[PDB]
Amino acid sequence: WIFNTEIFPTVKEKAAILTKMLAFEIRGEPSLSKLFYEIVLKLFDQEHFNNTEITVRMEQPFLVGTRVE
Repeated sequence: WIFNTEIFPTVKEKAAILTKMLAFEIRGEPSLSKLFYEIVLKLFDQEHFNNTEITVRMEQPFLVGTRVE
């Protein structure tokens, strides 16, 4: 949905729960970042154009997502 289209309701709140997704890593839910990665991978993939999926929220968990198992 956040990579769907341009109707655009719920933009920062989609970024907001994305911050909440990382703390499942200390729970051992491996896909939680891995889907968050593969979405952010697909955020990085196929676009390479815009700072959508707001690049503030796109930059910083990309860091800790590199420092993972």
